[PDB]
Amino acid sequence: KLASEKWGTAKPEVKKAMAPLAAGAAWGLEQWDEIAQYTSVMKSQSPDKEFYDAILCLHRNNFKKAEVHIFNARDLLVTELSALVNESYNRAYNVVVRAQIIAELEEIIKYKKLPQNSDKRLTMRETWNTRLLGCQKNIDVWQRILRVRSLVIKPKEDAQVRIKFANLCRKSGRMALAKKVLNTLLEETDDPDHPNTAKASPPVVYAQLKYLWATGLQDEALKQLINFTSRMAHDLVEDYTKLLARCFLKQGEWRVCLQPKWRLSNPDSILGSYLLATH
Amino acid sequence: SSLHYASYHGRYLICVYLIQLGHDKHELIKTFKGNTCVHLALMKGHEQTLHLLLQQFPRFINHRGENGRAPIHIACMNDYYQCLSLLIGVGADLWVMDTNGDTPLHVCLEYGSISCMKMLLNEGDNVRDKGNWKPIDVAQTFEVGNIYSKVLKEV
Amino acid sequence: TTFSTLNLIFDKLKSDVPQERASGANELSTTLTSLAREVSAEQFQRFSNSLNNKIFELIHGFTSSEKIGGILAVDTLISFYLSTEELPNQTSRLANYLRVLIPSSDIEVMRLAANTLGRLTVPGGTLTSDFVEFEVRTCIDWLTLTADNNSSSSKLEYRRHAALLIIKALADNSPYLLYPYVNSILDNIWVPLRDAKLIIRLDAAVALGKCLTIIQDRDPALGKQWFQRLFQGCTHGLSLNTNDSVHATLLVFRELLSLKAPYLRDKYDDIYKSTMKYKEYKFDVIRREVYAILPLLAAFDPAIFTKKYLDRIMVHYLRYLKNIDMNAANNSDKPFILVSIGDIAFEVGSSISPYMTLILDNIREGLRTKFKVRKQFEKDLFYCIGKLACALGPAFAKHLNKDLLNLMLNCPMSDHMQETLMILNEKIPSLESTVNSRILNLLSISLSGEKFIQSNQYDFNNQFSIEKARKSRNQSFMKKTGESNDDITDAQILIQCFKMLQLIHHQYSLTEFVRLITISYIEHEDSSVRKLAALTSCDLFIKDDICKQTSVHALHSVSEVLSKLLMIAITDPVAEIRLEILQHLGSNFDPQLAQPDNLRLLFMALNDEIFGIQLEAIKIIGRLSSVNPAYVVPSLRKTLLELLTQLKFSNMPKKKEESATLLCTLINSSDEVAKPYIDPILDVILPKCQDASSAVASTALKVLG
Repeated sequence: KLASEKWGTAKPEVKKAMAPLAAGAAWGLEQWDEIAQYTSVMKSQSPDKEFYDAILCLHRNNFKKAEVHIFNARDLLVTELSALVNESYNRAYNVVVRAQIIAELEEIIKYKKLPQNSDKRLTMRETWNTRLLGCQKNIDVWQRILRVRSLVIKPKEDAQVRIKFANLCRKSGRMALAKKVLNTLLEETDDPDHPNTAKASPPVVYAQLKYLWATGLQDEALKQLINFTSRMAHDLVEDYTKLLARCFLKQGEWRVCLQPKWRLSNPDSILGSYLLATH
Repeated sequence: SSLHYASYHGRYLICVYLIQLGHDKHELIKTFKGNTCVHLALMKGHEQTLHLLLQQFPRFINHRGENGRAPIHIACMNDYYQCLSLLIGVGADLWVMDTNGDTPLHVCLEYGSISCMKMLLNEGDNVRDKGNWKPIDVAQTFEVGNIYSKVLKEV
Repeated sequence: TTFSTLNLIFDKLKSDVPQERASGANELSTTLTSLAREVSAEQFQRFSNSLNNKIFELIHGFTSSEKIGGILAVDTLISFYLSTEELPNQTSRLANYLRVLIPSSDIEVMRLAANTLGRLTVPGGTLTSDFVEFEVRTCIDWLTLTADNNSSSSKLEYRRHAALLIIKALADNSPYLLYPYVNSILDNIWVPLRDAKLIIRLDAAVALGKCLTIIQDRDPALGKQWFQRLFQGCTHGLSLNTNDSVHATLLVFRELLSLKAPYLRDKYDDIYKSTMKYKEYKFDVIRREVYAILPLLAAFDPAIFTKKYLDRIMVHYLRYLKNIDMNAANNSDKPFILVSIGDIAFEVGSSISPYMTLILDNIREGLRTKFKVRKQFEKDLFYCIGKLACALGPAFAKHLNKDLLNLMLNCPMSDHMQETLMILNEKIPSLESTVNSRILNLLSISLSGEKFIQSNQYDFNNQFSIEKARKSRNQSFMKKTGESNDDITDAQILIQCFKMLQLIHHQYSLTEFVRLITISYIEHEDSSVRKLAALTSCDLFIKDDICKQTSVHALHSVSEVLSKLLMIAITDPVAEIRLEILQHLGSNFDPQLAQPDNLRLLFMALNDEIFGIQLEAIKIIGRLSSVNPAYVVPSLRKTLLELLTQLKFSNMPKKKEESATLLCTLINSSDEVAKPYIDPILDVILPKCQDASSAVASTALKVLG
């Protein structure tokens, strides 16, 4: 909506104040299509729009639109850090190394162009996605896979690389849980949702459930654990992890419902209900 | 391929076929010549294929290829059937130009296709080439007069 | 052998014209120690470069074959042998090479004083080694020396250009290094100003305004230099023009005003209103070009038309016959014209009247009938003037061609086709780019079915040796892009022609077929006329060994049909297999075999043994690892091209024969150079293809490590 204000500001200078917003709205706002007018009402010249010039090889077919931004990038970034860049030396490790995660990712959406089709191709990519898990696991998973997981298909590719990253969001503050689970409780697939179609993933449901003490709801949970001890506890691939987040919710859901109770007489029948929780 | 192949049998249930297969619309691989949906079909002529293609594939803008001529100069390259009434049933914007800057009138008059100012004046001097050559100067530059005399009719 | 039986075969002449036995037996004696100025243990070239090289100070040759080995001696001790620029190349190229140079035989000044040009080795110690020992030879050589020594002019002039590539590209390596840029230009410009070489004195003052403006200074230093531009521009008053031969002195000032100089805008107007006389005045062959080069960069529009009119007032009036060494002297690129070409460079077409290239358009259908008794067609400046433009539409620009089309056709001529293709491009009516291309010259024309076999259908006029009509006919068939023409009429007038028109003899034409036949064709989808015939055609590259060099030409069709391959190879397939044990026979060339088609081979999957015919050559190497010293020259390169193919073989480990070849490729990770590390990559492209290097984590990790 700023787009007309976001220009209504510019004019040379404020085109550097269209930067951090729309360089994140160019990919930011689902569509790459704001790069069209963006890449030429902002930089062809910065390292930022030289890396971003490449992506229209991805989004067409003509590799030159990636190309000299292997070699641009391989220089834009030995350059940026050469002098003191170490691994625990804090001012590395995380911008310069995200600006290098630019570089050894030229060869990587170019494999979902190069190798085709049925191949180790998913398992290699699985791999490109376990081998990405690396150098450790956190925060800014998104300036990165915001544009990287545009690797031919989004939670329908792997909702379990996410919403473990929406367990990073879950666990982070709800700007990082909510906005996510505003289009990741969309799944990307599945009415308010059906008590059978969200039978899609009890895990999206535990992305909705840990979320339903964020959403406060105890008695809909508790309804959903009641829908997980009557109707997946009747459902006796997804059916083996079930006991791993299902008695785990006859504790950690049953936990801060036992909160006025807790002693002597108040876990009595809530002894199991406790029984299964662990035994 | 395994989809841009039936673009070259333009067939339009072979295209209702590779629906169940649904590849991306305007071929998923656009060919690196920018032989897209019709930019491939219009570069090979096939309307029956430019009607089920606006239907499938009508997508966003489209593009340059990297030929610099979108498909509405590759349609003149195989004179695509009813592409005068199709680029009109699609908003094809009208400019649109080949590699000069000239709109493909000031391509098809350097042809002098009398046709390709026949569908052309049916669209409705004022197209100019890399160096400001009026349609009118790139038909006086080929002496291409069956277009210059259909550029007198248009003054 | 003791590169000294191949460095004595260049030392001394060992005929009337070596240098061809000096570029084979310093190009088969320097790319064989393989090493640099780091072989001293090169005193095995390099004393038989200091013995070369005295037998390069004594003879030099009287043809320059101890001079071109003199320049292939010291071009194999400046850059190849690497530690060169100040210890044994400023000692022994001023001890070769200045000792050879007081005298010069045949142009030692461009052989060994203009080698002392391209050493580029220290621009101040080349400014007291080569400018304080070259200003003693340029200075008792501006004048000759011992009149033999009568070539010290020669050795003026190509030495004075040449320490002015060392006031250029060493003292540009310092674009302020002051030669005395103003003062010794007065000498130089008075003491080869005579009638010596008057055309090589100039290039050292085309060096010292183009090395005084690199010294940009063009306002207080080419204005300290505007008298000695205003002694060179007076040198006509000053020396008349019959005293001290004023011709190429009147060709430096007028050549650096046109460049810069703060004087060309003040001299148009000054030394045009000198030489518009001096061109028209004696007619001189040096006073075409005292004029020529001033209006050529005076053109801007201020430099009046009193620039355009006099090279049209020498065109009309001093007879067109003025190309005058004499009144007829070979019908050619008239010498005004050889001024107004960089002048019409420099102006758009449809703006001058186009009657400034139609007074010339009658002197060239005049000229089209002129060289008919001479060359029998010159047209080379009609084409540099035809850049200009095309004008008019095709009002003139429909006729300024049917004429030139009849120019390069009737008697025996071609090579104008090498200039008539660039303007054939810029045209927005393609029109005669499509008309010249149905001439095709001899017999070969469109429309065909039976009777292609003659190719002795020749055009006469000035009759033929059919060898000049060899490379003067195949030069239409060499320029072409695979635009249009038929398979029957191009491929079968040319399956008729190209099979024989290659043999006899070499590749003259065949550099067009395999090129403009997979540029022209396939697809080509059922022509069973062109399946088992593109097979007939592919099986002239079995003996592409008609010459074992132009087999590089099938190595370039082998780094060429890498596309056309599979759908002319599933109805081969036993004569491929044969064309396969041909990659397996040859590529013989690039040490010994398999390489240029390495990846071209391994496409032929969904076929045969391809896995195994390549498995046996794999181990057959393994046991050559070479390093097994059993490779003495090339197997290292086959092992490793080997190997380089195995990278591209990308398929099977024959697990028990990938780890065991990897059980040498880590012994090989010891000794020699940049070889055995190409050798794990070339495996590791097909990683150990398990999902991990079983056990090679660590055995990579201490090789990594």
